[PDB]
Amino acid sequence: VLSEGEWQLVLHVWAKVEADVAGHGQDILIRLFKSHPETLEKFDRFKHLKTEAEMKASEDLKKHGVTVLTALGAILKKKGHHEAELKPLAQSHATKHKIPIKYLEFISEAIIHVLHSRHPGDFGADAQGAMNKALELFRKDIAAKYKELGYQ
Ligand code: HEM
Repeated sequence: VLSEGEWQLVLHVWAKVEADVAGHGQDILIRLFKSHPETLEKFDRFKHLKTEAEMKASEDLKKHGVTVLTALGAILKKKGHHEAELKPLAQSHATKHKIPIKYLEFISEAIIHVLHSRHPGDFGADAQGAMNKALELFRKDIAAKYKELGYQ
């Protein structure tokens, strides 16, 4: 639904992220667990992490964070043509994990916040606008996909 130029802005940031997938990954997750602790319960496995440092220190978490961004990155470089990629994600989050759409709104926030913190000079209004939109297209697609699975 985005213009060619918005894609480029999106992808232009994405390239910075990609220079430190793991580091972004951790800030991203950690912010989420921090701004909305409830999301933390969906992780049977990270739920025992009581502090920031402890989160910062977890190999597992960090690993998990590369996984999330890898997948996310894969969709974004499809510039809207991402059915293939999107489908498998929706099935499990809908089926296995049960992540409500609100939860996606939360991670979406966490994303934009980390990028803005790390990449100011590359993350202005238009570029921040472009990323938002991108995150909305993904979330929209995901939601339809959820219903079709009989989730929401
Ligand atoms: C950008 C949005 C998201 C993307 C790209 C994403 C991506 C992934 C990927 C690629 C996996 C690996 C295998 C799987 O599909 O089960 C995963 C697993 C998982 N995701 Fe997400 N995720 C996102 C958002 C979330 C959110 C917001 C939550 C909960 C608040 C969540 C909960 C989980 C959990 C619990 C698992 C399995 C963890 C494990 O391996 O133990 N996901 N996610």
